Amino acid sequence: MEIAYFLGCIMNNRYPGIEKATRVLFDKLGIELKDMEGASCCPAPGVFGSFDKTTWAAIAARNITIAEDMGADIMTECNGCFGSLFETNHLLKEDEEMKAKINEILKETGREYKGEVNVRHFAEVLYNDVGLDKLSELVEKPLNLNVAVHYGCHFLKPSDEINIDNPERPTILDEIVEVTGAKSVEYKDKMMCCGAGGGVRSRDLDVALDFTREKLTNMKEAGVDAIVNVCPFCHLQFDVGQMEIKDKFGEEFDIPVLHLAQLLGLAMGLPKEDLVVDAHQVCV
Amino acid sequence: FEPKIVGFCCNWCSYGGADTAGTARMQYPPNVRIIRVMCSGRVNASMILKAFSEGADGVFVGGCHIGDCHYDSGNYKWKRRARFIEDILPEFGIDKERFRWEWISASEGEKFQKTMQEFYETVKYLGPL
Amino acid sequence: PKIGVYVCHCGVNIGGVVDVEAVRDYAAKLPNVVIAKDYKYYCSDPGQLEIQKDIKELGINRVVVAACSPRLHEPTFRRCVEEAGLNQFLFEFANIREHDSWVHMDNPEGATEKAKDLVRMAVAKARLLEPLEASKVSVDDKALVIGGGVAGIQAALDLADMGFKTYMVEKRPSISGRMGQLDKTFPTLDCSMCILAPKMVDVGKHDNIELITYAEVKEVDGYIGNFKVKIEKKPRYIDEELCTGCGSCVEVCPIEMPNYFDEGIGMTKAVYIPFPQAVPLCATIDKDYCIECMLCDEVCERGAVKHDQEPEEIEIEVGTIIVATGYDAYDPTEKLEYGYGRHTNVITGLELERMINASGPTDGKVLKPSDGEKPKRVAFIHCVGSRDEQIGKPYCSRVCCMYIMKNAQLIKDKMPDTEVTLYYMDIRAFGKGFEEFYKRSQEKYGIKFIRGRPAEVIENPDLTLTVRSEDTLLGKVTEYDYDMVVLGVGLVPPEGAETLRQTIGLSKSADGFLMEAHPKLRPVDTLTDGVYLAGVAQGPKDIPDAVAQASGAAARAAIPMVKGEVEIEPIIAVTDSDVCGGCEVCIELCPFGAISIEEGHANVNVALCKGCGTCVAACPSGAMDQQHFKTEQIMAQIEAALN
Amino acid sequence: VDDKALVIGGGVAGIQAALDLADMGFKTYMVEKRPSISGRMGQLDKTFPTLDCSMCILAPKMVDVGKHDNIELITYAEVKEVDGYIGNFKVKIEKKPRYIDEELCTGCGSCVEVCPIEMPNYFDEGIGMTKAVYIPFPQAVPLCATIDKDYCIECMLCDEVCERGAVKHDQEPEEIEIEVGTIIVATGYDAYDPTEKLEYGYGRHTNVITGLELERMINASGPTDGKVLKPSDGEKPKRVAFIHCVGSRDEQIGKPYCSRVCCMYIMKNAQLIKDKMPDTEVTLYYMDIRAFGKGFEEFYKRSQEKYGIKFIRGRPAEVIENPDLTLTVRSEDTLLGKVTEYDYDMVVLGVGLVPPEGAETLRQTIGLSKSADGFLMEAHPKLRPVDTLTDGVYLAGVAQGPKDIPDAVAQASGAAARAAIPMVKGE
Amino acid sequence: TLLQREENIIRKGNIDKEFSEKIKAAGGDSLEYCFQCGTCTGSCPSGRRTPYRVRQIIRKANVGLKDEIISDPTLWMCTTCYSCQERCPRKVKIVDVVKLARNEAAKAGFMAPAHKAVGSFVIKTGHGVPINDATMELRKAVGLGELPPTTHQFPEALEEVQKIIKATGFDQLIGYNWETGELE
Ligand SMILES: Cc1cc2nc3c(=O)[nH]c(=O)nc-3n(C[C@H](O)[C@H](O)[C@H](O)COP(=O)(O)OP(=O)(O)OC[C@H]3O[C@@H](n4cnc5c(N)ncnc54)[C@H](O)[C@@H]3O)c2cc1C
Ligand SMILES: Cc1cc2nc3c(=O)[nH]c(=O)nc-3n(C[C@H](O)[C@H](O)[C@H](O)COP(=O)(O)OP(=O)(O)OC[C@H]3O[C@@H](n4cnc5c(N)ncnc54)[C@H](O)[C@@H]3O)c2cc1C
Ligand code: SF4
Ligand code: SF4
Ligand code: SF4
Ligand code: SF4
Ligand code: SF4
Ligand code: SF4
Ligand code: SF4
Ligand code: SF4
Ligand code: SF4
Ligand code: SF4
Ligand code: SF4
Ligand code: FES
Repeated sequence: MEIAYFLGCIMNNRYPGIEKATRVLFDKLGIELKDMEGASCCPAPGVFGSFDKTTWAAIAARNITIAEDMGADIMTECNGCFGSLFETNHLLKEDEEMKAKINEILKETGREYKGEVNVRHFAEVLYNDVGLDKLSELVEKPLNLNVAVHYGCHFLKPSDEINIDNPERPTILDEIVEVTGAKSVEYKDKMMCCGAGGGVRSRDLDVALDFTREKLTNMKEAGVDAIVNVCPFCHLQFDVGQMEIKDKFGEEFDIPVLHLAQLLGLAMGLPKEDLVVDAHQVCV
Repeated sequence: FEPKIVGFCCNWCSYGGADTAGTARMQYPPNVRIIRVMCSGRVNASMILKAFSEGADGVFVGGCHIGDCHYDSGNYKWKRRARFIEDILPEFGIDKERFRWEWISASEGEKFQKTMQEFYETVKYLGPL
Repeated sequence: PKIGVYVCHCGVNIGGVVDVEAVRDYAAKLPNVVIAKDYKYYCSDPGQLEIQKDIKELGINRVVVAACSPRLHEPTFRRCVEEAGLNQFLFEFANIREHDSWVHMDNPEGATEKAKDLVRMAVAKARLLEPLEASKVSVDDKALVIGGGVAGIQAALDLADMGFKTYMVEKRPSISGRMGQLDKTFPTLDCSMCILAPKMVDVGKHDNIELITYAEVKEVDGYIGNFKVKIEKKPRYIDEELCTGCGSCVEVCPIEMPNYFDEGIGMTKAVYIPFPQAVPLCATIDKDYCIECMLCDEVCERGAVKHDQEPEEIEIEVGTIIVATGYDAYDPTEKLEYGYGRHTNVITGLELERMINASGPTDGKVLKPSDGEKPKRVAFIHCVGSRDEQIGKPYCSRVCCMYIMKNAQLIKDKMPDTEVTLYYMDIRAFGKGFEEFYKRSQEKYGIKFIRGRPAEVIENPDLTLTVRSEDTLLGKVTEYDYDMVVLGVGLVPPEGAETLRQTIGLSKSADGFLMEAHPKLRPVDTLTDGVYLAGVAQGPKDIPDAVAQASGAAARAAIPMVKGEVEIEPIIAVTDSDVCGGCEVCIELCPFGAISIEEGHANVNVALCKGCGTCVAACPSGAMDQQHFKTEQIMAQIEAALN
Repeated sequence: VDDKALVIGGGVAGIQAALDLADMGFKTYMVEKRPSISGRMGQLDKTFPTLDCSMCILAPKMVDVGKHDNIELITYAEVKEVDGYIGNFKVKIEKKPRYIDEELCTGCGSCVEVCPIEMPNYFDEGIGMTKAVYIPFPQAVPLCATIDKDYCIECMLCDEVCERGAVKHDQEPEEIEIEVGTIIVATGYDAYDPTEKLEYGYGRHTNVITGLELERMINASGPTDGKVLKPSDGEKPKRVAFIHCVGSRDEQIGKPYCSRVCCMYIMKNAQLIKDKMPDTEVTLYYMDIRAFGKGFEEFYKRSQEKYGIKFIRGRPAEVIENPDLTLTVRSEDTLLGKVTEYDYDMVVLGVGLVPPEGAETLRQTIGLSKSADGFLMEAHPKLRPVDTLTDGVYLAGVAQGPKDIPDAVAQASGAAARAAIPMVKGE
Repeated sequence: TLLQREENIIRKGNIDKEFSEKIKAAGGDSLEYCFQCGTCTGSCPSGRRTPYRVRQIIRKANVGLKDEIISDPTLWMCTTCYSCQERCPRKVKIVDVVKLARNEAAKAGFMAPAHKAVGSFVIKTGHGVPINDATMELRKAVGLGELPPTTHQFPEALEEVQKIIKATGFDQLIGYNWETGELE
């Protein structure tokens, strides 16, 4: 199997360990990751979708046309990038005049959007294409960890279009986490936003940090050992906002932040160097 | 060019659909002429061929939705007859786009209006037979 | 053929678009027409008098009316002609209002030409019409009532008091329906059982009522006055004729199973009596839980225990049917954000009704499911399972507001110190005394109303519940703690509704309930003749509305049974034996098997034939022909439509 | 027990009850105070939630009543005395003088065309005119003319133009005595008069109308030929406001009950205005939207989604007439939490339902008790909705309380059954 | 003084019907059919720590209070978490309405400096979060290239992105100055 590999911005520019773990895991699983040469920001929905819909859609359409020229479906392991690309794909597929406008914009770049590929999430690919049995067969050593799973808002919502899992009480990420031996611990307001989406992190950092602080308080009384996410935008929010909260209000949350790929690599016995925990501001 | 169109509609759903379109005041071209039958199963190829031979430029048949026939299964028989009629008509220079058959429920006035308008446009574009 | 043509102005509904002078003038000049007249309102009494006078004077033997759709007024003009001596089937209808005038307003000239063509087609058909005598069939003076709730009980008692022998089929072991489960009723707060039990006893004692409980209707065949009904009586494993309802078998039984009457919060034995006021007061054994220990067999003194009982098949012949199957309560398990079935102290309105009743499982004490202790804070949530497109329930359940307020008032009455809060979108206190009841909920009992549809219910570690909801009138989010949360679940069609609907052959409305013949003027009739609706079977409503509907259904079903005869339409196939070759390609095309072969010729049974015309269309040689829809008539109409 | 019944009121409820009783084989009298039967249903243009034509479905029933062998129709008459008991009621009725012979009049209308005196038409609810001799509406049953002597000048032109000799200026009131076994009261309702709501300015502001007046105006056969026009200048309003709960749920006027139908017909009339005039802006001021009946919530959603009718949750504080005769509604938007002063070309008051004129006299004549809301009281609020504690007397329709057409029809059929039971038993 | 003659009353002067029609035509059609139940606001996580009220935004959009919406800071408190849209009993596309209102606000000049900085980063490098030296060395240590195969590595891809930005008008919206490569 071959699938186009979209990196985004945060994973490849602040936390390359997630990218390394994903590459190693997908090489082990027998899936070829094809690089989307010349890809750019998806662009992050929070700012670009809020400022100008046409520009956001055009940039996302160019990103999609890269994968269309390679023949493959796009795989992304970021909730924000998945949301942006997936939303642009269904809009253009089910909207001919918008498609014509986007193609008129794209003509100057020597590209044309054809609506020929699908946008897929890393977790969804792991759950469906691979299955839990194959993932279990690859676990070299079970983990002894209590983890708080952060689904992120844009993994499963809007659920009418995505149709991956129930957005109120999902279980997909919990199952993928638990095949590793880690225990997915329930905590209050588990499905709450991290506060980074919609451009809020850069508009009002205090509000986003309040989101993150409420989530961290709930996770801490749940008595968890780590946070598992499938969004580099949530990953960065948690990791950097823990220290920001430490400096601002002095509250000391010392919960490591791990991407699902990093947790799978830990359960698969990958080298400690490949996880690149040095990029994390919260020590793992 | 104003095409001549003849319509056959079952008493229970398609005729009811036309009545619903009328009550809602849904306008459509006046070329069609509706003939009432109790069931679409009453319609056979002889009526369609007679209509085309007498000067009709289009023939419409309306029936209950499959599974909704008042008389249980007449519309199935009509559907078979209609497929055979579409087979037969082109052999004598009559385009099968001049013969339309649809399932219209008694409450589907808007669908009936759209069907009438689109069929009129098609038949007019085809021109005189 | 002397054809008289009557073009209706309908005020300005045809006249305004179509020239009822130019159209009458053409009709007078068309071959075989001996009169052409126009009247403002022909369906009215003066118009029918004009038609009758014309028939009597000019000797018209064919009547053509250019008026609205035949589906509206064909029977009207048919009985008009007869009172003036003509046969009913000599009359023709031209549709120039729904088909011509209301759909071609922007083309008056095209509208008039279409009206001329349609009247020409109508006269062409009328030329070849012939008299057909319609056959009368007797109407059985018996009624079946399906469902033993308040509506069904009312319908059965009304029919039996009017003298008709009535059957009442009830799937539960006892009658009462949902009204027997209620403690009190709004807006009066009177005891529901105290007023329902006498009616149940009346049903159980009536000479004209045959009560068949623990039974279901399996098959329905036939038509109005002539319904054949196959009913399946499930085995009680208790002899109804012998059992006295003492309850010793219940006392000795070792097995415990849920009591359906208590709605999942009450227990009884494998042998049980649903409630003390059951009618018939008889025991029932649920074999899913019976271990065949024979203790009930040994303790019974009447010898009423029958562990070898079998299901029984009953066949009845009735003239009318009244469906009164009621409803089920919405199951809010799918509303995950409210946590029903997951949070311990979240209950439904019907469960609260069972819990507040003195005869309920808790002896009338409102107690928390978690600890057996009275809640100090209670929240009610309105519109659960209703007015929600996220679950495909876009309708109002019409009673949840009032019974929510009633149960809040009852909780305040029993436990005055309790705090009660209601979360509502609209307060629909529309009925008689309902607005006063709504005001009394605040003035007298001090119930708190928050206009806000709750976003979430969160269970805290101590098992209390935080309702997170906006107060839209304060315009602010609130998170309030409560010891108990009650979901105001709506009403849905009962389990097995589709099976019975298909068995009878009825249609359903958009909300899933059974559809009435006309929303405004025939609320209790259906389009199936001889079948009527009563109560929540037709849609959610309160007890007085259901009782009124039951009485109306009784009247409507009594009308034809008093008449004793119905007319059969004669639009049936007829075989020309001299032309028929006995090819038999027509028999299988009749879904009712009306066609057989006698003496090598096709023969149609009038009773079985319904008049679809499929066989006639199938016959190549034309031996088969439908009355009133002959091939020559339709061919003439086709010819006139284009010439 | 006598096998004859008396139905008082010729509305949809009374028509249904009389037809049901007649079809069951009982000889029935119908008494109607107006010259023709139909009630308020005959005045409506369409009906919610289907927007079907009211008259198109009511007229066949009126004709059936008028030509039934088991029904004796006595219009323009009033019940004067009721004596006796169940099965043994002696009823004295007075047929008011039409001054037109019912047996001779064909309702051609020539006398109307020739009459020189203009007078208000009761069927048009104070916004339509007719002559001193009039037929209330074309579908009237009986189709017969009536002369109102409060306006007649005795010019005799009607006598000259009448070919049937049906004009009778010397007619006198007639006394009728009937013996019946059961009585069904179906006297309906009157629309609440909002003149006393001084802040809304009905009767003072030119462009303030009621819902029933709007029904007559929008009716294609109404005084304006179905056109919604400003009373001030006869032009179409570009902005229309609707006010809910006028005369209802208001303790300041002693009306603490819900009228149960004003929400639905307000939404229906807004939809009809939008259908006729798609460019009109329609706003509704409501407290609760009571869309409880079958298909009513969907009707409300359709009002918002398909027609773009605006809903403001707020009971208006005042209606102010501007110098140019436009109307400013001053009301809080409680969901915005702010006071709004919006301008409109027409304001329609969603008036409620009250017992009809002369209700107390008939109630005392029969001897019935009334409920707290002022309507007639039933024997049991739950299990006997159409019975009264007086044996042999039954209630049907809005006589028992506000409700819509299907509820009244069901009540009428149930009352027919309940009255038939004693007559079937015979003792 | 508490006196304020304009902020405490709504008249036709505060209403812009063209704004409502524009939002509805651009994909906010559903806001026409809000019944103001308040489920959205109760579900909103930013609603209980900021003055942001989503239901009131929907109501103002329906009414046509353009100035009250586009100039509102709280409009930017929505994280687009979609909870309200998931729970709306009328199926209103709440997030689409919020984004259309934000687009109008940006066109009106209500843009945060940090959002403009993100846009300028995308213009300059093609990435909302461009790479830094520390991440470059981290990548080289783990065998990833020094630069990811994005607009960082391929100048022609950056040129295509900048052409898209120029064609869509984004440069003008954020006030990006090509000559000096700054914001004005
Ligand atoms: C919690 C709650 C509180 C309420 N409180 C009040 C109140 O205070 N006042 C009030 O006026 N109304 C109240 N109502 C409404 C009231 O319950 C209904 O209006 C009334 O029960 C309807 O009666 P019914 O006979 O139409 O239906 P039901 O009461 O449901 O009776 C239907 C009967 O049909 C039977 N049946 C179903 N299917 C079949 C079948 N296939 N074959 C045979 N029999 C069948 C059922 O078992 C049952 O015996 C309340 C409702 C609820 C849910
Ligand atoms: C503006 C408006 C719009 C409405 N729209 C709808 C709608 O769209 N759909 C719907 O279902 N319902 C609608 N309704 C409600 C509907 O009008 C009533 O449900 C219905 O008219 C009740 O019929 P009724 O026969 O009980 O009473 P009425 O219609 O009032 O008829 C009563 C009859 O009794 C007569 N009468 C009165 N007193 C006496 C007396 N002393 N002696 C003899 N006769 C007497 C009256 O003159 C009249 O003929 C609407 C109501 C209003 C006000
Ligand atoms: S016959 Fe039909 S068209 Fe003529 S007045 Fe009656 S309803 Fe109207
Ligand atoms: S089965 Fe026997 S012991 Fe049991 S209730 Fe009936 S009579 Fe009593
Ligand atoms: S035989 Fe069955 S019902 Fe009887 S006592 Fe034993 S378990 Fe109970
Ligand atoms: S009656 Fe009240 S609680 Fe029940 S569905 Fe209607 S609005 Fe909701
Ligand atoms: S199809 Fe015609 S010829 Fe053949 S058996 Fe039937 S009636 Fe006779
Ligand atoms: S007309 Fe229809 S029902 Fe009648 S015999 Fe033929 S196929 Fe049967
Ligand atoms: S009174 Fe004479 S003129 Fe007047 S409507 Fe009657 S018949 Fe015609
Ligand atoms: S006599 Fe009276 S009713 Fe007749 S025309 Fe003169 S004023 Fe009119
Ligand atoms: S039905 Fe609606 S408008 Fe009429 S009184 Fe009740 S709440 Fe007010
Ligand atoms: S949940 Fe939907 S209907 Fe309710 S206030 Fe929010 S947008 Fe409006
Ligand atoms: S999408 Fe915006 S308005 Fe909706 S819940 Fe999330 S933050 Fe609140
Ligand atoms: S009745 Fe319409 S298809 Fe059979």
